[PDB]
Amino acid sequence: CPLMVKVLDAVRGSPAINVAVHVFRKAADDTWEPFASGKTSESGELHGLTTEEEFVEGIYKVEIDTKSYWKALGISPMHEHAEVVFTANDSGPRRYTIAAMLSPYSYSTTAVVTNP
Amino acid sequence: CPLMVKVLDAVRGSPAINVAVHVFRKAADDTWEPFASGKTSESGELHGLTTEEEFVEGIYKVEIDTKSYWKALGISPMHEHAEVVFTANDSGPRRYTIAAMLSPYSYSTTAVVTN
Amino acid sequence: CPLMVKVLDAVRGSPAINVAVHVFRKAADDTWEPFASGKTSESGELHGLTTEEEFVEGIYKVEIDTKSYWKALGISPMHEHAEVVFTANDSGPRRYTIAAMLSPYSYSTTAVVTNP
Amino acid sequence: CPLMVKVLDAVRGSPAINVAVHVFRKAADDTWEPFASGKTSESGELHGLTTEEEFVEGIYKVEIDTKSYWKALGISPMHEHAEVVFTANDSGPRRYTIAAMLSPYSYSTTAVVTN
Ligand SMILES: [Zn+2]
Ligand SMILES: [Zn+2]
Ligand SMILES: [Zn+2]
Ligand SMILES: [Zn+2]
Ligand SMILES: [Zn+2]
Ligand SMILES: [Zn+2]
Ligand SMILES: [Zn+2]
Ligand SMILES: [Zn+2]
Ligand SMILES: [Zn+2]
Ligand SMILES: [Zn+2]
Ligand SMILES: [Zn+2]
Ligand SMILES: [Zn+2]
Ligand SMILES: [Zn+2]
Ligand SMILES: [Zn+2]
Ligand SMILES: [Zn+2]
Repeated sequence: CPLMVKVLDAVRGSPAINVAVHVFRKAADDTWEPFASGKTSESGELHGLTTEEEFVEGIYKVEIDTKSYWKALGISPMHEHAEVVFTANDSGPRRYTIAAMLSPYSYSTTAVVTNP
Repeated sequence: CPLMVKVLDAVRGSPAINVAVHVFRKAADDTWEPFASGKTSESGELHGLTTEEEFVEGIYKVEIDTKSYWKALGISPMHEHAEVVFTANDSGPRRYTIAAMLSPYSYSTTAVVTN
Repeated sequence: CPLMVKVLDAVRGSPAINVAVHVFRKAADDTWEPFASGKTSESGELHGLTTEEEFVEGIYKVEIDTKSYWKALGISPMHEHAEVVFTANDSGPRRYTIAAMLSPYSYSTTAVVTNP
Repeated sequence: CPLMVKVLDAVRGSPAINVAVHVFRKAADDTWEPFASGKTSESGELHGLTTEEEFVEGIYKVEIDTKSYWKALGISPMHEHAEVVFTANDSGPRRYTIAAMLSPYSYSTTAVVTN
């Protein structure tokens, strides 16, 4: 996959499963244009989002739905999404894994970028 | 402070000092409206961004400029900013510290919400 | 303080308050010698652990008690402590703030080292 | 694998490849007894460390060698190792992935426990 997203639940020590992910690309008018979406698998991963030929150099935003994810805990999170913005392919095509460790009021987002 | 931003440099083990921070609020048309701005202090902290008159419930973005912060390392980072979006005051007036521990290809963040 | 420890609760979005912290220094027999301890304040901070005189060059471990912190939560954490080992003052005195953002199955430990 | 270790480099945005990992288990006299070891693969993963016959409930330390890892950075890190301690299996036989996301003066780690 040129772009894969992987989500892990730091509170329970598990992959975050069946979580909705939206990816946007910044367009010329500076709006975020929908680019791809899906739900994470059993392993927390969302594969098959895009193709090389769609994944052009640009600025992309990944939004992971968190509003309801934390409900059985009893906690409403800092925001309805966990978000990270990254710049892609600005030095030639690369593959990206965006890995997110999530808690209600903290997370990390790491971009693992490899030369295909 | 209703909103304070603290930025640490995870590569060097130091506050991120004199880094430009921009705060925006999501507007009615779904664009980011400029809300506040400043540079971090010697301690990595940015105080005095807003007041309760102005900081109503809504969706805010903290954007920290990182494009050249890394330059001396020799690393171009994953993006020219580090961001965090949070929803405020969804249940009354609450002081927020947004803490960001930054590296070029990973960053953590915390929202600490009190009072 | 030459050494300060600050603990944030990533699940609730708060300082972690009244949490016990232990600090050890690695002795010559390669056991961990007790060095200082305390409980964090309302800001999640623990000040006054040591003095410059006592805080000699060495390898230190900070252990933050987590076992029951996460009980009201309904979660057993990955370990009874969150722990961070660091090497101190090996290029002259420095002051250290050890900052931990904690969730039951993830945490981040950052050493902020400043030279007076 | 009953236990897998994955190591990412947050400074460069890459798996941490060919890094040495030791795993210890706390012994009866409170010292760390060597338990397993290996080097991460090109994906930053270390498989095959143990089996259920050997991986009983207890306290384990995963130690990743970092002293010279960011020497090319020009950075001496916060300690020559990055270390995570976890209590294993404490409720029956689980599979554990220990994921470490490293910078010289910070890291983010995580135990993913599945059944
Ligand atoms: Zn894939
Ligand atoms: Zn959604
Ligand atoms: Zn959002
Ligand atoms: Zn303030
Ligand atoms: Zn700017
Ligand atoms: Zn007003
Ligand atoms: Zn940006
Ligand atoms: Zn102090
Ligand atoms: Zn002295
Ligand atoms: Zn204790
Ligand atoms: Zn322990
Ligand atoms: Zn395996
Ligand atoms: Zn070794
Ligand atoms: Zn056996
Ligand atoms: Zn060590």
